[PDB]
Amino acid sequence: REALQREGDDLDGRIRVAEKEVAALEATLAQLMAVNTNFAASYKKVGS
Amino acid sequence: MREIVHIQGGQCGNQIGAKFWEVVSDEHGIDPTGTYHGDSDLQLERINVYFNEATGGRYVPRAILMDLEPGTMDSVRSGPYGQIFRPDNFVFGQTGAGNNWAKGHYTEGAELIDSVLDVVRKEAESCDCLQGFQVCHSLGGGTGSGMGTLLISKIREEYPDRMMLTFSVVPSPKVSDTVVEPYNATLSVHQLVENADECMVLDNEALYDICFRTLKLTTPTFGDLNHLISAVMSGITCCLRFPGQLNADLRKLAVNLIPFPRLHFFMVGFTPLTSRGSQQYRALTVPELTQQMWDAKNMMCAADPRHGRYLTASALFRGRMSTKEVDEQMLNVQNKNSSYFVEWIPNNVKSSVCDIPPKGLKMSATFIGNSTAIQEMFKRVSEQFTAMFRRKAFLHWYTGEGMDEMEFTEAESNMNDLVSEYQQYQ
Amino acid sequence: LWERKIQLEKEMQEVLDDVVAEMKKEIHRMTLRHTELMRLQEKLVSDMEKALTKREIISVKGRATAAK
Amino acid sequence: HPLLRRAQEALKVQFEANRTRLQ
Amino acid sequence: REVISIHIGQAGIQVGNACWELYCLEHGIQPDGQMPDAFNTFFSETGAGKHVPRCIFLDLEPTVVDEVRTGTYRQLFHPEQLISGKEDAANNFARGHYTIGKEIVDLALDRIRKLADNCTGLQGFLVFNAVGGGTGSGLGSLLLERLSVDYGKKSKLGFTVYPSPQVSTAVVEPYNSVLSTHSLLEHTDVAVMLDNEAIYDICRRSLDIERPTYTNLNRLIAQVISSLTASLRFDGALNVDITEFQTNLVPYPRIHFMLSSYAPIISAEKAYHEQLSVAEITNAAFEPASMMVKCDPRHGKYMACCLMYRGDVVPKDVNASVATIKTKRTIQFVDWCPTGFKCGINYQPPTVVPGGDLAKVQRAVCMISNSTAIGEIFSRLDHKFDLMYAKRAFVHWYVGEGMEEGEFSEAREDLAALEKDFEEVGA
Amino acid sequence: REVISIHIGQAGIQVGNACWELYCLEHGIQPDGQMPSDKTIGGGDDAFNTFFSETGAGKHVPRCIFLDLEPTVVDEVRTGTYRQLFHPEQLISGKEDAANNFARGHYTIGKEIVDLALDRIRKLADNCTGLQGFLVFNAVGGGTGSGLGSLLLERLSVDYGKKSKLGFTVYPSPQVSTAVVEPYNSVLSTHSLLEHTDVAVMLDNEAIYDICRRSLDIERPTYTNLNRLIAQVISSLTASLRFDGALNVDITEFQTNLVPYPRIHFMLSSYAPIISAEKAYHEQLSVAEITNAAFEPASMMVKCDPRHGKYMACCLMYRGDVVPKDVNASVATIKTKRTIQFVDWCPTGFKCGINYQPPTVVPGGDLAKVQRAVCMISNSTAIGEIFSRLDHKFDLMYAKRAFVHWYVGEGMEEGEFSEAREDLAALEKDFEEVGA
Ligand SMILES: Nc1nc2c(ncn2[C@@H]2O[C@H](COP(=O)(O)OP(=O)(O)OP(=O)(O)O)[C@@H](O)[C@H]2O)c(=O)[nH]1
Ligand SMILES: Nc1nc2c(ncn2[C@@H]2O[C@H](COP(=O)(O)OP(=O)(O)OP(=O)(O)O)[C@@H](O)[C@H]2O)c(=O)[nH]1
Ligand SMILES: Nc1nc2c(ncn2[C@@H]2O[C@H](COP(=O)(O)OP(=O)(O)O)[C@@H](O)[C@H]2O)c(=O)[nH]1
Ligand SMILES: [Mg+2]
Ligand SMILES: [Mg+2]
Repeated sequence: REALQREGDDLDGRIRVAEKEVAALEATLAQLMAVNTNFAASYKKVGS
Repeated sequence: MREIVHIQGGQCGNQIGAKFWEVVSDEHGIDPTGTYHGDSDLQLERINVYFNEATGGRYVPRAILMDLEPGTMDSVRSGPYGQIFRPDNFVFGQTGAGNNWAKGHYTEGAELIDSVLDVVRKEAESCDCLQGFQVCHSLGGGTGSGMGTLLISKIREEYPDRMMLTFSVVPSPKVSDTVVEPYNATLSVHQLVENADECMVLDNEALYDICFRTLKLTTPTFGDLNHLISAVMSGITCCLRFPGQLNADLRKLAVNLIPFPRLHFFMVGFTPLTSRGSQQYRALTVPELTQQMWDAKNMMCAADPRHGRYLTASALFRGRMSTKEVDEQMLNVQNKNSSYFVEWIPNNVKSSVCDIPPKGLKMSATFIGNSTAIQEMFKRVSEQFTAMFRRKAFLHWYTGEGMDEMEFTEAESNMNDLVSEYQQYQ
Repeated sequence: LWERKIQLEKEMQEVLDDVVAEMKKEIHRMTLRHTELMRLQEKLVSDMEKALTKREIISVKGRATAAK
Repeated sequence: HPLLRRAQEALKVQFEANRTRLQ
Repeated sequence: REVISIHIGQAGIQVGNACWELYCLEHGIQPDGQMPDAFNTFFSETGAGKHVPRCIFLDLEPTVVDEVRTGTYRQLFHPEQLISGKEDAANNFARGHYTIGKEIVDLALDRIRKLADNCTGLQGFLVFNAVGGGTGSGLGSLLLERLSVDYGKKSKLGFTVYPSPQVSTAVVEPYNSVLSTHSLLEHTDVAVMLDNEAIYDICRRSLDIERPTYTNLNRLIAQVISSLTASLRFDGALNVDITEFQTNLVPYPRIHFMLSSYAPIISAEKAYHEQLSVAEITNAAFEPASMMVKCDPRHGKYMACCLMYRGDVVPKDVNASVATIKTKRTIQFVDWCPTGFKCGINYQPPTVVPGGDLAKVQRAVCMISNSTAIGEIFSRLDHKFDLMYAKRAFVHWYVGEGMEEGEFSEAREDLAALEKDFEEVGA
Repeated sequence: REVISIHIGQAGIQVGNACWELYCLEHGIQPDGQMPSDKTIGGGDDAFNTFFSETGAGKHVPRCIFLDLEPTVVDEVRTGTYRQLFHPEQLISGKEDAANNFARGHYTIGKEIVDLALDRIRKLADNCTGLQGFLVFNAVGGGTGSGLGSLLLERLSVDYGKKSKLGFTVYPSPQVSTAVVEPYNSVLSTHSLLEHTDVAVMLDNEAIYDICRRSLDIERPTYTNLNRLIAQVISSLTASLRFDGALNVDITEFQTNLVPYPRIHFMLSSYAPIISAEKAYHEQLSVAEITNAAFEPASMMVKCDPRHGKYMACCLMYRGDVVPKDVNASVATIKTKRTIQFVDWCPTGFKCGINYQPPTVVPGGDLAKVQRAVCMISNSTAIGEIFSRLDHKFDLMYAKRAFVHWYVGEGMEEGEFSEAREDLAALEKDFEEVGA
């Protein structure tokens, strides 16, 4: 009854690292779209 | 070059696949021992899509049988053409799911599925250029539903850019074989909606109606149903093998049919179907093929298309024809039935031709329609699933095996918000 | 004496035997949440391939602009 | 993270090829 | 793929006596165990050319088992699987359960263990007893608990000869049956009841037998069990196994009591003339006149039914007959079961058993249903138990054996709760 | 590689009479010292080397010394069905009885017969070419078996010394007993047996009665029934030298892999399957269940529960056509089995000897013709309980000086009584210190 609670605590920790993974994915994606749109705008503007 | 591995899940899937292989072996010209005994060389020009070469010309099929009881394996081996199969891939357990989606998605697949993924990996990197996967199964059972859907999820997670063709015998409750068909079917479609990429819907009610009316059969067995299903099963993949005046790859069909990502359930049909006493008294022309092909009492589904709308249709002809004639017939149909076909997709029908017919027939054709009628076929199952779910019947056999009620409620919600888009686009 | 032994046994076996059901429900629900973790990983994979395609397309676009 | 590096390495390769052509 | 058969008390032992002589000739194995792999579910190959059944016969009184030891199948069974006590349970639940049971139930368990060790792919157990007497009730309610606490996860198909309302040989059945049905409710998984009066009426009507002894009855139940296990022994176009059956039928954990039926239960003179086919054999099975428990299917809504077709039956006429029976308004299915049929088929015809009036037929249907009609069964047996227990009659034997006066009350309340459950799920 | 046999006492000579019949049946020797003229040979001309020796013309004679004082059973053998087989001189019969008296067996009468049996032993050894060891068969609960047996053991240790000795000795049961003064003889012979016999194998009358009652289905067994399966056990032990064994163990493997300390040599014995004709062909004899029945506590020739102790080491001799994969899997199952527990200092403790000869059948017997059989000899630590219980029986008798005058009327003092007592005490201490 308490060993299953120990597994629950392990899954609590895994939920926390999942939250950190969510934060990292969000940061990477947001930076990706921002840099990409600015770079594409630059190369659609300069050659005109 | 282009490639399709075959996987046969469960009892019904195994039987359908076995008949399918006994059909393709004939269409390619091999004896059941495995060697080549045919007439032309265009048979063996491109058999690398389904076959593998052994030392001695013994051609084996790129197939993986799978189940949980050894009985179906033994039956398949006992039947003719059971020798061509490679003995290595006959993966099976011993307990059997026993029509228990829990025992096909959480208990027996907990262990047998690592082995089945090992076999499918062996087969996948045995070839050079995989094009897609093929699975034969039935969502109404227990070892073809959970096991098949978890296999589909594994393959989707592994190979992201190799699409799957799944041939699903959807349980139509005019044929009754088990009581928990709507527990299994909705919970399988829950993942089939999002994971697989094409699903050909089949059903025993429409198959029986065909064998009663069109074939003029008195006592048909399951062999006749499987032989009929093999027609579409081996006609969808004929442009891969034989040369055509207008090719149609599997992704050609995917793009030409699937308008939106969430709508990949198609209704199939085969033409010409004829009884032994009327084959002499009918002729065979392309207009006859078209009118028999589009007749609603010929589709192998419990969804009359007059109740629905053809979002995108596709025709696959085999044999020497005239492409102007084919296009004229399709535009005639799309101008005549000018209410069913959707308005914001001009020329909803895509045709294609191939230069080799099925063995014996001078001409033939296969029909694939993405009609929106199937929302009735899926509501007909969702309401039955809810009918049992309301009073909590037959549910502890799943709950006691780790599966909460959240899964059932989410499955019902997804089945609801699929027919939602069907109605929205109807 | 035999009566006292029987009473002791029935009490000790009535106390022998449901919160573990709800705790294991939490365990399985969090297993679902970590299937969602795998979903997050595959979303990362999709964003990675999208980044690759965007870089390729923009590089070819810059080459085309220099050509024009 | 390392997964970003695989995309960054491809970008580096394409820029290096461009620079060599320009050289 | 294995199920092991345990027979308790005279009724169970004799039912197995008919059942095994049926199986031996159905498989082709002579009485003394030799052919002149389908037997693997029941017979195990031992030595060379010798087969032994996976069964144990058990009783307290020795002469009933001595009948088997001295009959014609004396070579067949393992000479130890024929257990014998020393003194009869005397139709006393307390005596069979507590006093005598301890010395022999441990031996029974230690033999079941080695039977299971000899087996590899066990599906489970099939047990035979009658809840009217004392032996098959007390020993059954102890052995079933022992197996449910040792193996636990196995399925124990209990084919119980439930006592009939009017016809009743014993006199303490209203006590013995409730004492058994306390345990039988929550230790087995599927309990197929049978009623002597109902099977008497079936024999009287279909087989025109006006002096139906126990032998013909026993042959009939043997045929039912053979039809149940044929799907595992042999192959068919549409098959069914123990897990199949037992998770398809049982809706809730505490509702599992089958109603059994068979067709064509027809003698030779009528079987040579009257024609037979699926579309009328199925309706014939559903008719109340041919249901094996003295119950009224009309009063109770059907919850879930299972059909099994031995002999040459294509899977389409079964579909047609299911349609043509679900279209009849006389029988009402439960509201929440949109589909309530599980059909299974085989490729072997029933084997005519020499020494009986049963026909040699092309095809046969065995029906096992689960329906709320059985509520009146429990209600009426509990009523007559109340009749006997109002004045504390016959309680002195059990009290002297050791059972107090309060466990009768707790078991009676358990039966009342069972009846309440059936009423609630009927609603 | 011959092995010689010594049978001392009425029990020993009866066991020999019921065991040399098994040997002469296994090697196809007619019960008059010859082979049948027709070729009815299982194979080989030296499978009988270990027990017999051809003399000019097919006249084999066993390598047996049947030594006993009181001549009522020796001459029973002399006039029995084995007359032209036994050597007329090997059968040594004295003059008078030993009468449960270690004193009369070891000092008074023994001294004038040990030097008479010793010369025959010497002649047999000199005739032998590759002598392997001694197999002693005796009863500690009597006079000749205990007294004369211990004297012969001591006077063979003083002479040959290096050679191995396997002593099959019977003890009294905890409850079932025949002789009244048996504890005295048991302890006195145990002291001598401790430091002389290399490997001691133990037998018990009730421990064979109850096996013959629960397995062979005999409610009235007897000595002529016990001795047959005792012969079976010794044949299972000795078959490795005789017949071609794929994984065979000579006599020295017992001492090499089953005697971790020289003091510790006391071993339980088991033999499977003990089955008769009625249930033989109904049961299936497989290396899993025969081994499991071997290691169950209900099939041991020594009445003692192995649960109270820890199996120090074990040897399993397999006869018949057995493939080593199944025995390896079986010993794996045993290592995974819970009830029996090992001392943690022995990680590998299963010797698995295998031969290619199926067990034999004697006409008029109880056991039937079977494919394979197993003999399990285990050096456990439950035998300290046996010794302690025998000692607790001995203490009550010795406290009141009962029966002591009969002993002390001969050369026996009380000093050796006390020293045997303290020797058993030291054995108890050793076994318990082995402990965990
Ligand atoms: N089908 C069938 N039922 C039987 C047979 N013999 C007895 N019964 C039923 O068993 C019920 C009561 O059980 P008993 O007759 O006491 O048999 P038992 O339970 O084994 O009791 P014991 O005599 O102690 O062994 C009766 O009501 C009968 O209906 C039989 O041979 N065949
Ligand atoms: N199992 C078995 N035990 C025997 C047999 N004969 C004697 N015994 C045992 O021998 C014990 C007593 O020893 P004795 O038989 O008298 O042998 P002994 O040492 O020669 O004694 P004496 O004849 O007086 O010289 C008894 O307790 C029996 O248990 C036999 O044939 N089989
Ligand atoms: N085509 C075809 N369909 C079959 C065959 N056998 C059964 N079926 C269909 O399969 C459906 C049920 O699938 P099922 O076998 O119970 O799935 P499983 O229990 O998980 O293996 C039924 O509705 C049958 O109509 C067959 O041999 N051929
Ligand atoms: Mg009885
Ligand atoms: Mg003597």
